[PDB]
Amino acid sequence: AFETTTPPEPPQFPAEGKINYVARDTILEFKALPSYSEPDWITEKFEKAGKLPPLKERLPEEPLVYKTGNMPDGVGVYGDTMRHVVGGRPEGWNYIAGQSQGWGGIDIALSECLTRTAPLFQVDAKDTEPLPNLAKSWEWSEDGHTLTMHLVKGAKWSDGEAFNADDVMFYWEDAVVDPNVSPLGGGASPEAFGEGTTLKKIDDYTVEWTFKAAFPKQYLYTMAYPSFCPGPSHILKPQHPKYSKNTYNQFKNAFPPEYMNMPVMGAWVPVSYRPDDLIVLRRNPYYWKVDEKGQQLPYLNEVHYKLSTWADRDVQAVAGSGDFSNLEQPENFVASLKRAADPNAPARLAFGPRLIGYNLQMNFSANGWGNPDERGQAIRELNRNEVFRQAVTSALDRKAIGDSLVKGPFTAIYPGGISSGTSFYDRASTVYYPFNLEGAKAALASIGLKDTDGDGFLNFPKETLGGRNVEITLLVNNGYATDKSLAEGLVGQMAKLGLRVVIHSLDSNQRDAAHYGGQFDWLVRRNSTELSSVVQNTEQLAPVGPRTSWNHRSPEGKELDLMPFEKEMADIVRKFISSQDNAERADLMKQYQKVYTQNLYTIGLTEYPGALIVNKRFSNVPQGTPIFMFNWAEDAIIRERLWVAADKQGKYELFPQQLPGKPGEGGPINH
Ligand SMILES: OC[C@H]1O[C@H](OC[C@H]2O[C@H](OC[C@H]3O[C@H](O[C@]4(CO)O[C@H](CO)[C@@H](O)[C@H]4O)[C@H](O)[C@@H](O)[C@@H]3O)[C@@H](O)[C@H](O)[C@H]2O)[C@H](O)[C@@H](O)[C@H]1O
Ligand SMILES: [Ca+2]
Ligand SMILES: [Ca+2]
Ligand SMILES: [Ca+2]
Ligand SMILES: [Ca+2]
Ligand SMILES: [Ca+2]
Repeated sequence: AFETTTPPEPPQFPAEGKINYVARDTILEFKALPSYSEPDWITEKFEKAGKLPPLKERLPEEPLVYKTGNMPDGVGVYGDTMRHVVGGRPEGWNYIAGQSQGWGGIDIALSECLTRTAPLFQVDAKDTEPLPNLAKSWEWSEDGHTLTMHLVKGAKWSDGEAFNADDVMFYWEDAVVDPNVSPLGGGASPEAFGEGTTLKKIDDYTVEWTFKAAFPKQYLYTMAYPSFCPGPSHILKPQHPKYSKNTYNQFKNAFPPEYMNMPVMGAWVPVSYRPDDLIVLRRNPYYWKVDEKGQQLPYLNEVHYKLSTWADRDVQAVAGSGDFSNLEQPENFVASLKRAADPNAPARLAFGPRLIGYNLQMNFSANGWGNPDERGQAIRELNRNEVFRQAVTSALDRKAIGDSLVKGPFTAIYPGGISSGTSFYDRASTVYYPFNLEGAKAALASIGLKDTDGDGFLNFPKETLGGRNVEITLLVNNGYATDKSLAEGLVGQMAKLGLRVVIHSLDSNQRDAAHYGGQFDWLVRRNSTELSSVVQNTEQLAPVGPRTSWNHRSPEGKELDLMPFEKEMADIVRKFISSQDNAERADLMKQYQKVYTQNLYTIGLTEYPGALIVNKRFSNVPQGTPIFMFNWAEDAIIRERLWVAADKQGKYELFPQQLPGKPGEGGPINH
């Protein structure tokens, strides 16, 4: 019906950053050091004044020790503030109940996981085991169905309470398993860990996973951010409906933004908050990570999250008032590159591979996800028709989509699927539907879509919705110029095709709620880690479970109304997860890409590289760090390991020589 080909090779993109590829165990280890150290004011103004227990006590028996060999600039010194600028707003501190803290690094910093994957951009292999984090070690039984997992022994919460299997178990049973709780990120359903996966407590520092599959090693990546971030059980358990008189909404909102010093396993603790202004975090005294020389991390004493816009993060990182940006909006590229062109610029800018992608996602549930009306249901039915999808992708002039964001060598013709920047990507396996408006018009006419009332907009046949003009509801994020630009352009291209598209502009919190709830026909969405890395949240590549897919979920409780190609992709993804052979895995992903792009699981909008922007005074920033691969750069750069030379240090501390107070109190502690 259409003359499909493979996508054209994008312009050669050098002016990048090269990664220094290292072995997995070059970064950290767990061991006891002969002696430990911390900032002198802690020992002098807090420990000597009674206010805090000595360092050796508040640390695990074997802390997480960062190795100097992997440190880009070596061991650091204490001091300074890391100033972030975010476009998000805090909902509260209950991460495990699906509350957002404002993004742009704050939840990443606060919610430490069993494993860690973002620093893996620098590891040579893609068969690589995620790094040990809160789970210090793990072993597989001979059969490969049981995974014993050992936790950090002797670690404490920012408040002094012990960290144990009870906090790990509280998350599994009362957040993941509990059908009434939805952890942050939207992908923490029990099936994300495998259909039929069980987990049980062995002792205070040992847990045991039981998997249906033999060695589904890919699930260790799911135990990283955002899917397995345990919360303080001693604080959250008395507020949980299963253990109290609170509703699930009462539990979700039990710790609002005004509640200070929320127990965390993270490097910094929230000590101050002003609505639509700022969140201040001070170093966690009970932090369980050290360098090889015994200095307790983080090196940085303070973190700021300025509550602004995502565009203002770029503005501020190049102005020098903000210390970090993920330059990801092509509308912002030229302005930022001009400022970066000055040798006196306070920040450095480095582009990486093309890993930022946008897809048009069509809701494929005809079995009632998001409780559709007659108009909604008729769109679900068009969405599931392969001819309708083929015409929609053919009506898109992808060179015009790319130019509308930024001219030059940034954008690449993106038809959907695995990003062109990933090693798993095969151009020969990617189905490209070139721009063909006339063929697309004819394709829609072949499925009964004709303009009957002469207003230049295609009507359903009289047997469907009374023969009224087709109207599609497109869900978009308010927070970004790119999402808005893409949404408007799409409406314009669909108009030339004869289809009437109505924009549904929502703020990030409401958008995510409307997405995961199924209350959408179509949606503009920036790709998550599975299309940028494959190995991170692999379960999200296909509808392997009832809530794993972003565009095809089933209502609670009902079976998945899978189309044949979805069943094919799910078989390809399940095979990949349990595969131990690398060549098999590489071919499974050529197979996957082919079924995806030919059948149009999603419809690609565009793809381009982003740039990491970091203030020049920071040391230990890894060379060629991507803005997004296994996670966002905020996690990948290992912020608790960043430092500033004493002679280059800023004077930005709003609570100098202060520590976090007790949870629920006013804020920090002096004097
Ligand atoms: O946090 C660092 C980041 O902040 C800004 O982007 C944040 C983004 O927030 C909302 O994201 C929810 C997102 O959740 C899911 O995506 C993943 C995969 O599970 O979950 C993690 C984040 O929770 C990531 O590692 C993702 O790979 C889900 O798949 C998806 O539908 C949701 O959109 C989102 O609503 C909103 O667009 C943003 O505000 C910032 O832009 C980044 O540069 C970076 O600093
Ligand atoms: Ca070393
Ligand atoms: Ca080096
Ligand atoms: Ca200091
Ligand atoms: Ca927490
Ligand atoms: Ca009409």
